[PDB]
Amino acid sequence: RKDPFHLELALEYWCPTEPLQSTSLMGSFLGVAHQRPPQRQVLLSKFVRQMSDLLPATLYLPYLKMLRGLASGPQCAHYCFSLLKANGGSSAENLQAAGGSPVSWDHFFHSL
Amino acid sequence: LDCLRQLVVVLCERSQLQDLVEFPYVNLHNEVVGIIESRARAVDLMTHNYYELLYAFHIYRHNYRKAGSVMFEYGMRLGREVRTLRGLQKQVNSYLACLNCLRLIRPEYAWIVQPVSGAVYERPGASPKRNYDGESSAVPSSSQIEILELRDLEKEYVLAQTRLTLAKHNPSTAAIAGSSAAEEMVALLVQAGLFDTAISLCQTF
Repeated sequence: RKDPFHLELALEYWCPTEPLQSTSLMGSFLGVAHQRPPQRQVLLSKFVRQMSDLLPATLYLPYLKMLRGLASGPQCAHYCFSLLKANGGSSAENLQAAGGSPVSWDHFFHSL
Repeated sequence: LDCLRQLVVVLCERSQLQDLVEFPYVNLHNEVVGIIESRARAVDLMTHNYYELLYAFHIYRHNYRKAGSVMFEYGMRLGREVRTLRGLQKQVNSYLACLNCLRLIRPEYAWIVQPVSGAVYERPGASPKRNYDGESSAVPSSSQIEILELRDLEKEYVLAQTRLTLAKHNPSTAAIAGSSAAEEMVALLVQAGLFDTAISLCQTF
């Protein structure tokens, strides 16, 4: 919920799906294309995704509070935004199956 | 046919690709093409150059139509299987090579034949898809055949080129861009701020 020492330790729960094209730190001469994310970070990001899949009504509030804690920090917030955006995109053409994830931007703003 | 299969395999493993292209193959031409196509279908697209070999093999015999078809199949499979910056670059090059081959053909014959998107290419040697009851599902006996004209190939080329421009601007987007429809691609280009490429894509589609 708070990162007073800017340690960014919440990043271990997030796996980048796209390389951020930030062209603005031209200043360290170590070309290393494509490290696979560490096996630890893959397991923790799989845990966050697994906890969203078929979420029971009893775990809804705890899961949103977990995501709120994991969304503290600039990169963490952007990955959480991308996760909630990805959860909405899978059903625009069949209006008669209420099969959208309850943890999505579409569900939050449509409910409001 | 079994000796021909062995010859094609051993020459491909020895990298003696010139001899394989120059041989006359009197009456065996369709079988060589079928063997190399079957291997090009079975092998990984990034490790072995069998599509580039099939293309060289058809260009040498002035078969520009089949050369275009093979490079188009290569570009389609790269878009499905290889969602990397290098895969997208090879896909744009294969569609460009296809367009160049069809421009060498008279306009009346400048069309490629595709099985419709959703024709299960059963991998030759996949166990028959059994239903829950263990019966062989009857092969759906209509592979609907789509005829692609030069204008539809130009749309697919522009779509692959726009996917590559987005992936070059942001390497993290290469996985998403590889599957994006023309409409989703407009939304992604607009998020990146590549408005002229989005306008060009809106005009083409």
